Amino acid sequence: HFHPYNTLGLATQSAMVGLGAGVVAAAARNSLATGPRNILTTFSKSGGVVTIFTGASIAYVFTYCSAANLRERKDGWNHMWAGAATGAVLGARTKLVPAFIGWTVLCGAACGLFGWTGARFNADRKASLEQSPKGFVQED
Amino acid sequence: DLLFRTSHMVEDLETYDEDSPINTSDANT
Amino acid sequence: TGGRNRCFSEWQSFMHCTAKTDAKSRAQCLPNFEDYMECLHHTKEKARLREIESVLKQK
Amino acid sequence: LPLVLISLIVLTISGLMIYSNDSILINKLLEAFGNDYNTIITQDWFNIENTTLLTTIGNVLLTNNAFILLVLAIVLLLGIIGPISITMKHK
Amino acid sequence: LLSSLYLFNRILAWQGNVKHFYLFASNLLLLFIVVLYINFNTFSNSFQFNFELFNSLNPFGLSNSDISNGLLFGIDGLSLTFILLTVLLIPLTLLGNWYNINFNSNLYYTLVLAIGLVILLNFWALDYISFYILFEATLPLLFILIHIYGSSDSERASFYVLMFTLSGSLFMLLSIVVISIVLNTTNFINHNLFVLSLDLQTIIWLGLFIAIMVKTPLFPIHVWLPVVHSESPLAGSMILAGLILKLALYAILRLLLPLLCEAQILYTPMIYIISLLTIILTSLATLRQIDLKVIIAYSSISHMGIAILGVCSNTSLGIYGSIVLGVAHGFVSPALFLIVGGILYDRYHIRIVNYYKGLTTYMPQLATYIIILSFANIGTPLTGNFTGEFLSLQGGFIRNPIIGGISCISVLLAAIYQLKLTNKLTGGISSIYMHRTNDVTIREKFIMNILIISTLIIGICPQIMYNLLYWTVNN
Amino acid sequence: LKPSSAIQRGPLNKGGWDAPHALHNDGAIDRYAHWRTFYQERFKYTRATGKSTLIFLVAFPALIGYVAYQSEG
Amino acid sequence: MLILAIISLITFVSMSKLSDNRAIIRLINIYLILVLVLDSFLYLLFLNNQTYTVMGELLIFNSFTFYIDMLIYFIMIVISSLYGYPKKELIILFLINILGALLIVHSNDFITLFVAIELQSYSIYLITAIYNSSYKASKASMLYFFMGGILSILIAYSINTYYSVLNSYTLHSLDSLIINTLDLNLILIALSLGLLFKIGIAPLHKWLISIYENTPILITIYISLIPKISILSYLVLSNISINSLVISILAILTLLVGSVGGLLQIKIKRLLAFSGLTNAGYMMLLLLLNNNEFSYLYYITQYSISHLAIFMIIIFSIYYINYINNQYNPIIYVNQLKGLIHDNAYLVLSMAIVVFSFIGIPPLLGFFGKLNILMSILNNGYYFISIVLIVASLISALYYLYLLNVSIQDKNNILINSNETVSSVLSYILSSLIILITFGFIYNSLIIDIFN
Amino acid sequence: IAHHVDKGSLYRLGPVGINRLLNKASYNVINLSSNTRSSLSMNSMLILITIVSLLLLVLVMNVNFIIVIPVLISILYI
Amino acid sequence: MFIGTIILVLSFLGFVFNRRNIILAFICLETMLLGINLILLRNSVLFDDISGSLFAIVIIILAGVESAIGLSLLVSYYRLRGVINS
Repeated sequence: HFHPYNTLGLATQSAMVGLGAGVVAAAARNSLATGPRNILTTFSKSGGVVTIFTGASIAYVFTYCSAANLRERKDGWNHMWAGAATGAVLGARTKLVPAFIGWTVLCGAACGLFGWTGARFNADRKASLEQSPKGFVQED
Repeated sequence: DLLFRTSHMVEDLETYDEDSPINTSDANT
Repeated sequence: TGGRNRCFSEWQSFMHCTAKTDAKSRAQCLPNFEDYMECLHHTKEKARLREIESVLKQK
Repeated sequence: LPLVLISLIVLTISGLMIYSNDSILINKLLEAFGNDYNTIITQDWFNIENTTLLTTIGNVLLTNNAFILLVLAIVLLLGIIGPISITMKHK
Repeated sequence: LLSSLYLFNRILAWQGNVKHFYLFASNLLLLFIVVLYINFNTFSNSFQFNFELFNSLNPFGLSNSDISNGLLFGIDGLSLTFILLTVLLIPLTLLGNWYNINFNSNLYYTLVLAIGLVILLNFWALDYISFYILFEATLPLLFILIHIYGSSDSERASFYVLMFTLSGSLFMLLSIVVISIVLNTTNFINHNLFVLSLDLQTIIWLGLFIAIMVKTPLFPIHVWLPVVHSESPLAGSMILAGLILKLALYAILRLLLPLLCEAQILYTPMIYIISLLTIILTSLATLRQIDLKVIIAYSSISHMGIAILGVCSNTSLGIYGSIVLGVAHGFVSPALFLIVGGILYDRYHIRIVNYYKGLTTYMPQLATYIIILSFANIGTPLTGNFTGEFLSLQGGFIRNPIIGGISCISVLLAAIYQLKLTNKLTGGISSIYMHRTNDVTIREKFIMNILIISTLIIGICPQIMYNLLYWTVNN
Repeated sequence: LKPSSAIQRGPLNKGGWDAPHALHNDGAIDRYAHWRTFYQERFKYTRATGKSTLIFLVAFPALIGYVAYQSEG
Repeated sequence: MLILAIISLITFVSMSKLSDNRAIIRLINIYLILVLVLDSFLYLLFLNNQTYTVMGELLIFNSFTFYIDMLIYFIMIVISSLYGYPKKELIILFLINILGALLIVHSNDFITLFVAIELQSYSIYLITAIYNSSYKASKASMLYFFMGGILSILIAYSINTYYSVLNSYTLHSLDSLIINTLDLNLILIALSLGLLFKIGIAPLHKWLISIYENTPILITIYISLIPKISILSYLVLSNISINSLVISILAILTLLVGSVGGLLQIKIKRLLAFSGLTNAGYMMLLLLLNNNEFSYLYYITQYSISHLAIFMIIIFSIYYINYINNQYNPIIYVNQLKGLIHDNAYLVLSMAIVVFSFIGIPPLLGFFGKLNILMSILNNGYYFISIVLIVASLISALYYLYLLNVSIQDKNNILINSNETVSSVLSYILSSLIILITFGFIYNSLIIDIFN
Repeated sequence: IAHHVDKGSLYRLGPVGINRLLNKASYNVINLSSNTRSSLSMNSMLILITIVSLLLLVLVMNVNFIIVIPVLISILYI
Repeated sequence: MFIGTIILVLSFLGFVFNRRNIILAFICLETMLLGINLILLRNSVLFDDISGSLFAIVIIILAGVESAIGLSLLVSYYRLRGVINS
């Protein structure tokens, strides 16, 4: 059928992926201004973009594997109920209006509702399920 | 919003992706 | 556009595999193709030599 | 400088590793760095090489692939007409 | 022969001597009324698509004679009632707007006549390709008609059209693409036959459904409609053609039978709740709203919401009540919008209600054309509408009794519109206006009276051009 | 400096007989109407939460009435 | 017969009195007669689209490439008429740019490809700064040069790794090698991203756009269209990666969102530069296909005619502004052309139908470009990318309609007293009439390309 | 209050003309440090970030495809 | 192929981190085209006679025209030859 995931096994590897993304990209964004200084003050500019990356995995895929343990069998409907928690870290991006953080939670959930796997394959002529075989015609 | 221009002088304003400070108000040779 | 190569000798026994359409048999050229590859890079040659020098290392 | 160039040197070292042969792993990343270790190539002897040639064969291929030569004639044409019509400023 | 109307195009070319280009544009639609009326003498029985024309000409450029008919196939069927809804309304717009042309240009009439022919071809379409190529070709003409000639902030008004009714439209493009790549054919008049299995019969239903959700609005977006209605440009087709443009109930009836023979998985848990809480909520939105056109725009949303639960009823009563609302609302509501625009906006230029109240004391017969017409919008014991929403509530109660048991409060909330409206329209002070002018413009009287008699003359329900359950039922 | 050639541009005129505009303005009532016909400013306040949840709940109750009662026997 | 034309009129520009407004009439009529008497190769073109190869390295695909060079000839005839009827001595390198572009649409093998993309790029570097008495063009040309150099060595490094894994060069020798050594896939996506410098995929995004606004309008029509069709026509002629294997889909996702999120723009050139970028991003989605080229071949023409059309319309709209910008570039703000419908509103009608083109209202273009695009997508199964393409179309339609809504509001003070400026009017009328009457012959092409 | 809700539906459309009008300034503020002069350096560091992020995300792809935050954090900018 | 990738990468990230002297960037972009040939030539030597070295003589002949257009375009990074400006 399916297999329940190692929630810690995905979780710590995903958190290291998020931290590596925060190093390689959220510290790469130091070209943007004329406040120069290299290393000690890059993270003064960039404390607010690191853990936006690292917290995103800890929000998302932890919720994803826990949903796979709760509503099992690996359905796409996990994702909509996963990425909403990602919006919570998006809510930590802007603690201005909790109505806007519920707004960005539900919109991030609807965004996560669809992005299951882009560039699907092995669907030579796609989108034609076939019924039980009785010399079928209206599929491919 | 909306912005417009019909008089461009004292050019080279930095804080814009592309501002109204044009390139040929007057040339020189 | 293929000069007198030190690996030309595996075009023909790859191309005569694709003379007939067995690239749509999809596997009949794979011995020929990976022998062409071993002419290109000598990979399993090199692993064989690494194995025998590892055996050399334990004497 | 260091905050992106260190990561970029690492990523481009992994690109040089991605020039390796066929292994779908990180084993090929280490394989090309040890490429000299297990191997020293063996030259051979002259089996029927009649005429002496080093860049003569380059012109033989430039005769077989003549069309790219006649097109890089056009790129040298552009290399001379462009600097005329960008710097002379006719009157 | 062939050039018998290109010679008439030379008559049109020389007819711009008298520089109005308006009276010819009215006489053209007047002849089109008879050219549809003689066409009504043909669709006798046997319930197949009676006339035929290919008009995209796989082996020509304008003809119909082939064996590999890779063309558009524009033709008539039991759709013809909507066509008989249409051609008696198309001059009735222009005659309703004959005076207040607002002389920027004359081409306004050409735009209105253009979309008047285009939605006729919508009703004459057959194929998904053919229905889509006419189902939004209106919209550039709609956009130019809102952008110039509007009253309010046109930059706010016109963009909501090409946001929303293009949005749902190119969502409909997904379903049209998918069913055109499964079938590799689209002749919807000739294909009530598919072995389309479910779970991929389902998502094409979604792709069609949110489209028609946009067109005939529901509570995910219905703000599409009333701001088009708010800045409503130039009385004749300020509303009226964009009121018949939401007769995309022809889409939900012409489509969604022939390859949705299995869609009861999403019939009752989706359409009925999304209809019922429109008829509650959106009809309840007309209490505090102050624009005079928005309060009948929401009434139009309510009437179409009644009609679509009639559509999705799987009973022939529901289908026939839906079609007769499709003609009945298209009679009564263009009359109301011609009231508020043609002879009540132009008298005052203002569309609010708060200093607008007070009539019947200098415009006598205006109120007599107000109150019976607002009753014809109310539900009306006779057929202005009644048997429409009556039979629609019948079918809706048959398919599911509980949501119909709430949906009968439609008549209360229909009363909430006009009977709040009318008594605080005809309350005898009128102390902020200056006793404007004559009420009936003697041609505005004709344009209101034709739609009034056309509503009331549907008392004996004429179902002759509709074998109703021809193709919309299930076992 | 060379610009804006010698095409003689006139002044345009939207034309009508003068409307007597037999009304008044009621500038405060125009202010109320202009406040009504714009809802940029809907700041999702504490009452708005009860409002939007009431709309979603009136959806949900009709749903649970509908989909669990598709057939009455 | 382009090389003979080049070597003829480089000799003709030599020993010329620098009149230099007649030679383009000769080049226009010469390309016209060459198309008119060289369309006779269409009969010998296709029995079953039989390819024909020059010397092993150059390919003539008679259904695809024989249409692509005809489009190149067509838009060149239009550009050459646009310079006729402010100029320097330049049509020699217009024609050799064409020669390079046609080589890359005929290039079977990477040596011809690399020579021709670099010839083409050198042509772009030169055409950017022929109008050398600018400060816009001086900056833009050097920026285009440096980044074209980076992207050029990216091309060549991709193919050098390709040679390093396989001692051949031809993609004819790729021949469904289904063992698919993974570095072959990574080399091929590197070559893809290398050729995709011109589309300005959203990480490679901004740099083209300042160049487009810093060229004169008589130039930015030419190089928002030539390499746009050229490198992609190569990229669809050979389908490098059957699917994306998520690499390219991410590039077009961040493109078709992150270049249509570039909504608020007051500069005209930026606006339709983003238009020509995102509609080029469209046809990248069927670079993600296999055995599908009809949608691409139709979408090029049923985009590029209208792109040419909207540039020609805002060329015609210089006359009506009561202000101009710099000597080289007339009309850069949207709000310059406000009350244009109270001027000659037939061109407002043309501008309307060519912007309703780009949003894709059905009966002229969008139900025949985007419909073929979407059937090519949903043939494969890329279900998510369909709905993000739909979002891209709506948000693109918003800044598209920005042009029509600023086009026809109300004029301050301008109606009518003038002389005429015409005889290129049949060009814009031809493009607009072919835009809004393709629904007539939208089935004849469906049979003709079914037989090719 | 039903009308007050119906304006929350415009709060599903107003922000389509407002949150996009924050997305525009956010997309045009990035890679716009100098943006009139010195525009080479922005683009060169940008295409370095292009090849680094894209090769690193290919590495992220072929180990655990479930990790789909690296695009979602990129949508945090626009 | 260490010998060509290392000079290519150092020319490349020299072209990135080049906040001085436009022409050093320009010649780093030049030296990319000889960092690539040390890859190409040794791949051809490890293989054969003239297959990739034909592309090598092509990229040399074309790298000439690269530097030619780059100089003759860098001359026009300004006004032309010399006038008053600012």
